[PDB]
Amino acid sequence: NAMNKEQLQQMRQAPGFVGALDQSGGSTPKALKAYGIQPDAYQSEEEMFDLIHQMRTRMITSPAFATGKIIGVILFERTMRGKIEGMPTADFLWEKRHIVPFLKVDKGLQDEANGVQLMKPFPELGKLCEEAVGYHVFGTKMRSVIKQANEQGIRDIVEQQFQWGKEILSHGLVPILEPEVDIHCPEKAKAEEILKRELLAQLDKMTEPVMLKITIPTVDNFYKEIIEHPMMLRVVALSGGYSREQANELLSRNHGVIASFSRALVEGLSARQTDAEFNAMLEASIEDVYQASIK
Amino acid sequence: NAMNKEQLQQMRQAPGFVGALDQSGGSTPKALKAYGIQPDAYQSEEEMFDLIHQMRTRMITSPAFATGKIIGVILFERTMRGKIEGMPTADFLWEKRHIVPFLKVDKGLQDEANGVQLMKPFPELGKLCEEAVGYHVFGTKMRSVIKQANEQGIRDIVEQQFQWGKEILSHGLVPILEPEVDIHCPEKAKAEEILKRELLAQLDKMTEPVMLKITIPTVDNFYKEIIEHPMMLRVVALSGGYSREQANELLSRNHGVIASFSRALVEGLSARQTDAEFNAMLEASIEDVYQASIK
Repeated sequence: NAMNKEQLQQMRQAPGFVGALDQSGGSTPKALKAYGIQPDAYQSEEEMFDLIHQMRTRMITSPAFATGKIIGVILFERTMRGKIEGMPTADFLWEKRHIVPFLKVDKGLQDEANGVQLMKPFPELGKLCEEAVGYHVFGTKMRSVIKQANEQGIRDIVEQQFQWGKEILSHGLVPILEPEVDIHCPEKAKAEEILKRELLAQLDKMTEPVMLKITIPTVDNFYKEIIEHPMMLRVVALSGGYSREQANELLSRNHGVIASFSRALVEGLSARQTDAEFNAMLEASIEDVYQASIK
Repeated sequence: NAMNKEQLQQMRQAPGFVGALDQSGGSTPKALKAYGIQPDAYQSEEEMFDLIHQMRTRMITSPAFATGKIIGVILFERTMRGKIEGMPTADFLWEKRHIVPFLKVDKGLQDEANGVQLMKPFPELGKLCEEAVGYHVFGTKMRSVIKQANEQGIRDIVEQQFQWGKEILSHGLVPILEPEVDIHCPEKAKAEEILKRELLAQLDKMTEPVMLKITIPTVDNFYKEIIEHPMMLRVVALSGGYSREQANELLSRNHGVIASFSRALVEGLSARQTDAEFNAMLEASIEDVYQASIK
């Protein structure tokens, strides 16, 4: 209620960025390996999930996460059901760190068709949304993928994204729509042209604001009209394959767009480095992403 | 003589890739910070250069560098004048690690004009080349930058690259030409189209082979005709802003092109991590880049 309204204010006004911690089981080995934990070091799914939970706990409890430069955090569903320092993760994010909690609500992608990969339908979405409200989660995130400058395909991406969004809104949660255009798209600017056009037409019909998570565009500042649309709460940006230094550099050139990075935020961090170095490097990466986010 | 010929064979035939360690003074703070050494930790240029020399020593002496997956290494001039385990760096690379040593021979870039940044002229190049021969260095590397699909500009890039190359050859050194097309180029495929066309026309007039270091192309396999040209020894590829995972993924799709990575090879590594983790992560990153390089 008063959280909600204070969280809404943060998400709309506050300078800073969102950390994406929302890797599904299928994406956790890759994140663990990059943290220096090789697949060879665990051999059950439970052990794997503990291991990534220790990582995220180590991030969230670190002094670097107490800065206010990170305004939101996106969670995997298992993490929301877990604890940090004996306290439900979302609650710890907000009560002890002043970070607005979100949850990834998608169940993965369909096979590519029409140059795009739509989200797998998820019948029990509304059940996840009510569960999230029970954890005081403020918003959601959902990812869909554009591989080509296909008008039908991109039309569909956006329409599925907004359907899911109107449904999520109903539950009193703010959805982040994530229609990622692959950075290796043969015609990226063209695809982003279609995407923008579909996006605005949907926003014109909306009666409540949403957020958007997009690849940093080929044309600097291309998303201005989106950022400025009164039904757009905030625009955040995926790295999508760029290094932290590259994403930041391009991000600096997109006025009003803030970061939403996963593995890029965290490059350099490892299991068996001292706590001192972990916090220092984490603090620096955050400062870098912040300075880029605020331009 | 018999090194030379064994090194030539490695560079032409051997599967694997080249590690680029050739950061100038101007680029060393960025590499140090990414290794967890903040600018704030040293305050002279000598201390900075020691610090990056310890890093490179720690890489080169590590068991991960004894794999044969790395076939060449590119050195900054100061490193060539330094030692590893009391032995000149280039000599240690070859005698103790079976890695072919190269040296970066450029002095930086000119201001952008015609959508490109040519290399600053370097009158004493030939003096550096003779010095390098004295250290038993096998080859050189030189970097020039293409920001736009400008025909005059790209014509010039290539012509300067080959002039420098014919000069370097004279000294009995194999040059790696590096005409980098920025990954954020508004018209990358088009620029790579011009680049390829200029490159082939120069190669048709060559009487001795060279090597090429390029951005991974927008069109998969675009450089085939180059790789196949009898005056092309080997094609290597810069990351140029892609994460290690992204560069590897795209690299896998370019048949016969091997990696030549600097900061991407080394993402995850830090000063204050245990020797054990440093070697493990280094070994894994190398294995990854290798598997991508050999496709």
